[PDB]
Amino acid sequence: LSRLDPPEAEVQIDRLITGRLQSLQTYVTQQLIRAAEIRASANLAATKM
Amino acid sequence: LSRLDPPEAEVQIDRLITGRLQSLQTYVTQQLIRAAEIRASANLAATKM
Amino acid sequence: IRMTQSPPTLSLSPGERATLSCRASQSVTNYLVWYQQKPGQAPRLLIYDTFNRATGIPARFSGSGSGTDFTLTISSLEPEDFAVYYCQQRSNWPPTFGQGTKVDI
Amino acid sequence: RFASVYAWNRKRISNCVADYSVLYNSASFSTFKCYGVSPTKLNDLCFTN
Amino acid sequence: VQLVESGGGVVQPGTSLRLSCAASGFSFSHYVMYWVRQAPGKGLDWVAIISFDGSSQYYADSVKGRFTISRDNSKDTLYLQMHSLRPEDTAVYYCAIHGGTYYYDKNILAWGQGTLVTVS
Repeated sequence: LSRLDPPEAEVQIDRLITGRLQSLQTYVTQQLIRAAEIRASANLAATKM
Repeated sequence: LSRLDPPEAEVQIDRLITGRLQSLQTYVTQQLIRAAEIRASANLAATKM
Repeated sequence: IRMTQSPPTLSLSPGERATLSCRASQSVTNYLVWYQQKPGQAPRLLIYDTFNRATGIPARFSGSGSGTDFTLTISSLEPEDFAVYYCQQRSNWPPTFGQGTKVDI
Repeated sequence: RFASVYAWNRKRISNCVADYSVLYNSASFSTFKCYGVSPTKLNDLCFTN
Repeated sequence: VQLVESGGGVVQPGTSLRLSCAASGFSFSHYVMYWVRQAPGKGLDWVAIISFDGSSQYYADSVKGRFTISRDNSKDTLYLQMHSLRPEDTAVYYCAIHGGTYYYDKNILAWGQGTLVTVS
């Protein structure tokens, strides 16, 4: 932003947006797969209790 | 790397890199989801034994 | 590198618009200047470098064109602006003036 | 006098206050092309060499 | 800017005449000057050029060898020095400015107002 003007700042900002979005999506998918494993464990612990 | 100069081959190599990364990461997600299902079957087999 | 002004004398009334063309023998860019010489006066310059006119020249005088073909346009001058016109280049040495175009009625 | 292009001269910059707007607005330059920076941000970004 | 020229009159075919061009206003050095003739009833055509000190003078046709243009910024004028003339270059003469030497020179152009020379 400091050493570029909007027309060419935009093309560089879009690659950062693309990379960071994909990072975040990978994090959220792997949290969803791991929470489902924790839920099976907690159901088994409820049944043992 | 044989019909393009280095400044023009970067743009064409990145298009392949992005696609191949996408495909590898799709493979790795579907394996996590298939392994979580094999895991429950083996947990049932261990209880039946 | 020789200039030329191919439209000859014209008979445009005080009104209407006039369009005057200047060529060049080879590539000259943003280096022309226009002169308007009355009968028996000093040739007063008009336009800096193909686009901006100098001080004391109104807005109805406009100068444009590029490549090797250049044009001076009078939108609606007045009831006097009839003289001879010259195009000169300052690319190299020296500045050739061309031929000249009169206007009558 | 400048130099010939086979042996181009060079000069580095040390502790300074370098103006850049006053160099640009002289309006006599055939080519003023800034590539990695915009010509309006110099007047504010420090450098290192 | 201002330009004042002097040295006109009537001569004979085979004399000389001091053609001088005085300049003020703008700085006379750092600036390329030249002359331009006009025979009465013709268009416009140039004579000779001088390049901000005498190191390089270019000339036109049929005036090479009768014309020695020189400038001198320590007295801020310009000369043609018409010498051993013809009875066919009776005309009007103007000193004008080509313009620019450095990058900071802000090119502006200006013309004189004429000097008339006649032959017998």
